[PDB]
Amino acid sequence: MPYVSGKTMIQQAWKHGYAIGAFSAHNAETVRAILLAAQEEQSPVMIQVGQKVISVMGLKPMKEIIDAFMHDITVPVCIHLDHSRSFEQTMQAIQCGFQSVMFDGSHLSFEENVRITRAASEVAHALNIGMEGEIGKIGGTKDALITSCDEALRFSEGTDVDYLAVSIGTAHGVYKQEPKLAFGRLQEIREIVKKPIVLHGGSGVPDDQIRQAIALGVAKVNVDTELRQAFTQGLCEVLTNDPEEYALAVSLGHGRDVMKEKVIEKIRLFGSNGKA
Amino acid sequence: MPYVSGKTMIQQAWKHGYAIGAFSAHNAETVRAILLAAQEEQSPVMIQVGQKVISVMGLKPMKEIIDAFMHDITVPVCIHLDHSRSFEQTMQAIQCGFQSVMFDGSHLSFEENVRITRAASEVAHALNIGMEGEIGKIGGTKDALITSCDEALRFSEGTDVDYLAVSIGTAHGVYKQEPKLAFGRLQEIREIVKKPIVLHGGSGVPDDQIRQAIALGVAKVNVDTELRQAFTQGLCEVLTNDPEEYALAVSLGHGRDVMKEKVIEKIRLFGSNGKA
Amino acid sequence: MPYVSGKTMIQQAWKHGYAIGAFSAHNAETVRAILLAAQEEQSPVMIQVGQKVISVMGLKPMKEIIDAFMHDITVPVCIHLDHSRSFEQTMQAIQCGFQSVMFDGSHLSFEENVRITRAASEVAHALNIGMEGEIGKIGGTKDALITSCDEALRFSEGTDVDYLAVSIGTAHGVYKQEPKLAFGRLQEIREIVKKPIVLHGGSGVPDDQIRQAIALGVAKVNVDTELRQAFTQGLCEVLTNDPEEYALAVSLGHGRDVMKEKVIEKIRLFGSNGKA
Amino acid sequence: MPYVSGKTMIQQAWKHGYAIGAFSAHNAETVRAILLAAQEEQSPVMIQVGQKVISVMGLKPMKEIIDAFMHDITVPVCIHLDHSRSFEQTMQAIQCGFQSVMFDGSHLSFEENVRITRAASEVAHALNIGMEGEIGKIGGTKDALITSCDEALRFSEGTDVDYLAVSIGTAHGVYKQEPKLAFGRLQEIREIVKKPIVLHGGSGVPDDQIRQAIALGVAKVNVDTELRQAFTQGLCEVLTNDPEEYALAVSLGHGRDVMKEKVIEKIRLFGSNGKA
Ligand SMILES: [Zn+2]
Ligand SMILES: [Zn+2]
Ligand SMILES: [Zn+2]
Ligand SMILES: [Zn+2]
Ligand SMILES: [Zn+2]
Ligand SMILES: [Zn+2]
Ligand SMILES: [Zn+2]
Ligand SMILES: [Zn+2]
Repeated sequence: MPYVSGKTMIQQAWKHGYAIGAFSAHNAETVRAILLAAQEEQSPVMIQVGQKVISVMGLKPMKEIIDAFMHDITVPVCIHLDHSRSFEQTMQAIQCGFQSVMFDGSHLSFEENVRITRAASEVAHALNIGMEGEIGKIGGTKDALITSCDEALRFSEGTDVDYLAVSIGTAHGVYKQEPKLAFGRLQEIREIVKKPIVLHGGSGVPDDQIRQAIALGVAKVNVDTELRQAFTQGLCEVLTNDPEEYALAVSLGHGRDVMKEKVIEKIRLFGSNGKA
Repeated sequence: MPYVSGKTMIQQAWKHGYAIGAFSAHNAETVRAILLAAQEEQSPVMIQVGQKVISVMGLKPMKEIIDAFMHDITVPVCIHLDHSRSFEQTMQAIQCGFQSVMFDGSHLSFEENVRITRAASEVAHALNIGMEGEIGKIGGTKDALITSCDEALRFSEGTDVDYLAVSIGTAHGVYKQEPKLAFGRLQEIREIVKKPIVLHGGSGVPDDQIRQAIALGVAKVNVDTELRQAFTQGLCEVLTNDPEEYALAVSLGHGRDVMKEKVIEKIRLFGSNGKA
Repeated sequence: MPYVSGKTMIQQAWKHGYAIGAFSAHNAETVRAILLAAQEEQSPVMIQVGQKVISVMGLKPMKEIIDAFMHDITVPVCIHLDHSRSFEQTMQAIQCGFQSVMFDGSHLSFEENVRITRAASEVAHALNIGMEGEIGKIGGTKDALITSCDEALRFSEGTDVDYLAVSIGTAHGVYKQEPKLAFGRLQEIREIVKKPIVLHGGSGVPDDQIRQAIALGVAKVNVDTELRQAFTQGLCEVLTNDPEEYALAVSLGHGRDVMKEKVIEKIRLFGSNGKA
Repeated sequence: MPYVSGKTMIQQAWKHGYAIGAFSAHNAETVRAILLAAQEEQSPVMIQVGQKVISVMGLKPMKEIIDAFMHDITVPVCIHLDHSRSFEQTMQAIQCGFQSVMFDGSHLSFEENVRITRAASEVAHALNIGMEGEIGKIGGTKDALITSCDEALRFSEGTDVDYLAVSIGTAHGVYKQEPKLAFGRLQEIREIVKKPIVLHGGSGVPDDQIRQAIALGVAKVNVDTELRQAFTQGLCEVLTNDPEEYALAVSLGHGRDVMKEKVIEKIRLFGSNGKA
């Protein structure tokens, strides 16, 4: 019921200078952890369904699991398809009522990225769905080559995405060496592109930086690994202290609770607590 | 879609001398493990939703998770409420379309057990739902006091349950000492009561015995702990060999696969493989 | 979404001295007419699904049609099964989420009426569903024999229904001769039984009387025929003025609008306008 | 459940030389009439939801009403959006799971018609949905100007529609003067375009012609008015013979039955009877 468009949700966050957390879920406990956190914090949230889980559980199943856990949830929730490299898949998530989608054409040429992102964005706008795209390949944890201020402009204008993902120092996974953001590029994009920014790979970015990025117009911070670290630090404590504990409400329940904490941390860091 | 009444499903198993496995699920992977096994084995199955999971996830959520994973499932599935000690809860599961239910009044006097089991059985029959009850307190892992052949008769006649759970040597949890069934009582009940029997606490019963029990009219064997042992032997192998593995598709995916095996084992032991 | 228990809805009406209209629907337009009226009048309402429509369209279909028209409806709606003479049917409507039900055992002996009404009421209370029963056969349009004040008491106490239907001068269909209510019996029942009353066959009762009955504790007034008169006075005006008008949005659309008026009339007469 | 893609359904009809009837529904009875006919005739069918009903009942409601009446239906059904002049509306029907859609750009220039039809067709193909478009304005009941064989080719190639609607002598409504088809154009299109054809305004086309058109590659015949004529010839017989008949199961029930006949007529004429 309290499913809110992602255009609406990112825009509000932007206008009022907070970022919304995009928390990747992989199963039931994780979905619930996320929804519990947000509710306890009176915070709007995005649940992210990404390519990894999609291959395990499936698109449609995972939407339905999220739907199942929304009964006592009064705060704004938006379901987001992450890193879709397929128009069909983008079209599928729309069809089962995702409230936001991201078509990632970063591995395609400028022309082709733009052509498909636009096609998917036209559909999303038609049905009131937040639309994300990416310009600039974001890696996964050796000179340097970031995203142009101009590339961004043209991409944004050509695709009419609601929120733009740029490559700006983040990467996917447990960071080897503390990275550093191009706060400068962010400044320029803020002024040129006049659109909210998405930071991929915010797991492992120092808090200082995150809040600095949110100040330069970042309104969506994706969180995946940090949450799985926490969930796994839970499974472990229990499982390596007592391996003969067979109650999944404890072993994975403690995985959940610890991950619930991690979300609340991030909600606060992003400053959305209070904002429902 | 392929949800089949539990009256129908246990009766067929009984008539044709196999037992259906009642596999307790606690989350998504577990639900899927069960459904994968059954499908690979062309076997009808029961998914059990019991009081423990209900307190974690909820009745309605867990039914909806099962529904979500039924898209590619062609074999007969029945959803079973386990060990309900409440009429309201029994009525709730009916309302969201469980295909079987068990009201456990074993902790109530004969009169009160019968009165409520009957009330719930009247509702279940009305909407074509398999109905289970229990006479005789089944423990959880010191002289002896089993279920009377006559108690059984009166209980069965008074309640009109479809399948009867009797206390006959089983118990809930990791068995301390290899138990032994009253195959004799089973013989008498088979002849007197003329109704299928449910064996609670079949996790840890030697195979020989299980097949012997299925021969004396057991048509439903409940499996919970053994499945969680397996799922936890999975989480562990991965997690204690590599604690920095943060991919839940691996750590809990291997929990799933190992548990998928355990189900298939039991399906075969119970002899339902082939029977869709 | 805005589906409200009928125990809650009739009780509020009772406490605050208004009656809720129970409007029988037979198809889409009729369902919508009812929902449109109520919404325009900020009034809680009951949609009644009765034995006639059930035989045409079915229980489950008609609930789903009502569900389909609830998208823009913000006021309290309750779906009511009317004149069910079957436990199975009563149990079916519960299972697909009716918010009120009536088991009519008026054609059964006191003992049997009470036994089944009680059984159904136990289920309804369990799942928070308004429960209605009837004592005294209400006819369908020649000395006299109404409902006892004492019969009512015992019936009410034995069944624990939320709202009681008594035979008090009403009848089903286009009234041959202006009838007259036993306002006296109503007075006694009000004081003895301490429970809301349902008036069957309020189509064709003079307004004066209706408001008088609502004053003596009637909180539910059933409306069926008057609504079908109106809907048919619509189909006719159009169809007999222009028989070659083939647009169902006009011929049956005007059936709808005229019936929308009739509802609003009744909402006002019953005094629920404003009460959401 | 037995909802079948319209690409699949029209193609089979084409390959095997029958046409599928596209029957416009406006309410419950009409939906049911259609589904009853088809089922009695073991025939695949298309239910059409068009702009008129959409303004009365709404897209999403009408899909849900059709869903509600599909419980006992074993034959192939496809839900078709008719004469959509909006991308948003086309995208909406996809989102609630129509199995076929028609974007009508006949009132747009060649370039713009093609551009939007293509955009919608790309989405439809992505989610396995039959796609229809129109080249050549089809009127609604004075020299002559039909559809070019070449216009058709280019349109078809540019849009990749599954089935093409051409202007070929039909028109919407009660035909003033018996029209005549360009069977010749049909011949040419059959050979050039290699795609199934849709005949709009088949209500009032002599049977001879219909079967002749089906022979030249027409695989979809739209029926609306004839069905409403019949439904209204029903309402009338009853209503003008007895105006004081207030039972909607009779007055509109007889509207239904008569319309059920009309469908069966057409199913046979189109030759789909038997083909499930
Ligand atoms: Zn990313
Ligand atoms: Zn990325
Ligand atoms: Zn047990
Ligand atoms: Zn037990
Ligand atoms: Zn009545
Ligand atoms: Zn009555
Ligand atoms: Zn047309
Ligand atoms: Zn047309």
